[PDB]
Amino acid sequence: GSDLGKKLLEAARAGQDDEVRILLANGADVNTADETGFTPLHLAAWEGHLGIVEVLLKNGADVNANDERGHTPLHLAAYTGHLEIVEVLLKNGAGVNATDVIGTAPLHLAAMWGHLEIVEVLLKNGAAVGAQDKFGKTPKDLARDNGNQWIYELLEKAEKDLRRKLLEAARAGHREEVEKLIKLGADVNTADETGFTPLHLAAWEGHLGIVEVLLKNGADVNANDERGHTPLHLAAYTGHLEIVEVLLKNGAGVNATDVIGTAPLHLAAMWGHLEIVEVLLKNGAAVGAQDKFGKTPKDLARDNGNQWIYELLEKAEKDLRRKLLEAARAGHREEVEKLIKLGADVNTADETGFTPLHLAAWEGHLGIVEVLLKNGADVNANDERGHTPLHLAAYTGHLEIVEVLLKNGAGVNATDVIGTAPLHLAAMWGHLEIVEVLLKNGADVNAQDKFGKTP
Repeated sequence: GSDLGKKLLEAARAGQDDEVRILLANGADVNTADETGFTPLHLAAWEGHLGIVEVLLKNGADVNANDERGHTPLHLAAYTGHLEIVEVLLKNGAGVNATDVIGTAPLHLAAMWGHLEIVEVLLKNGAAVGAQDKFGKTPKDLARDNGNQWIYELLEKAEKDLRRKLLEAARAGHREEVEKLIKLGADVNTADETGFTPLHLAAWEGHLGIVEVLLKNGADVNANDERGHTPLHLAAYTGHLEIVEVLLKNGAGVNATDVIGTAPLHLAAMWGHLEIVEVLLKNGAAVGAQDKFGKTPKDLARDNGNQWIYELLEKAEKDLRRKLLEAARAGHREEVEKLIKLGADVNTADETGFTPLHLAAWEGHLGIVEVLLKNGADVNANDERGHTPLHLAAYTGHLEIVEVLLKNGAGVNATDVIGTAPLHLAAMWGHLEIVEVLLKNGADVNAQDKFGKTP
């Protein structure tokens, strides 16, 4: 009606206190808006009229009114530097961490215009120092660009304060304080003198909730201290099973080794945490890893009188050797490589004495053979029957599988239990393409077995 708002808006700019009182007394809406979004409170704070701001707030002026660009009155007071106005807006519930379209907060503007006292007030009321506009600049960064050095140290100190409160909030178990400190801008990946991060502390003290918040906020799941331990190391040492499962679920390295060479599976086996040994094993933990002292988790379980873990690891090893043997016959090269990494013993032997290299040579899986040699398979191995992989490759008739064996040092005149040699076997089956190969390495033609026969 009669655009009393506009007349209330223009009065707010000029500073006509009495006009504001009367206009409001005649029903003039307190929260009228410009075409750009400016309200009487915006303009009152923008121009710098403390009194009008106060009266507007009495009559119900929207303290957190956003315009077309998201600027709130606290921004405009922070921008122009009206300390007194700023305190009133905060006193009436202003949004200290309100962000505009650029992500700009009041603290950004205070830092960019050298308004030291405003910065203090914004901090006192819970300003987020970690705030970062769309251009990636924090208020601390803006304090540098504009040469306001005294604001810089203040923000830098506030940063460190948050960091300290976070390390002690994590250790103590204050899941609520952590949430706040993070919301204020606390760096989740900060570390102390030894290198412990909040995640190290939360995991060590057994605070699952805190661990969940940290990882939920970008905490480095594989951070490490000076000693090389990671959060998963500490969790296995102490025995917090659920924390172990949460760390593994969020990408924790299951085979990380500390400075001594110790892995999480070592610690769990050393301190009798069976249910954690199972989960580590279930999550790709390697059984063959040895610390610099030369010990494997199976040994540590034996030394510390944890037979149930010793039996579990002796089993996991036995199962690992067997899965390797079957993978060798089936020709599943992908599975074999996967099994070597977990710690599969390539020199394992079955009842007769066959090794993965025998099975690959017999079944004719050239691909499997090559992989086995790359990880230290006894090329000259010998089972109970007296045969070597060269015997089986000549028996069956896989030419290239023989050449690969001969390259890696295969005894050409190896004698079995009755004295047969690969040249004998390559003759009966008539693998003519193979016999020429055996002779290139000087295959004894005078070879006499227990029968006295000769190829």
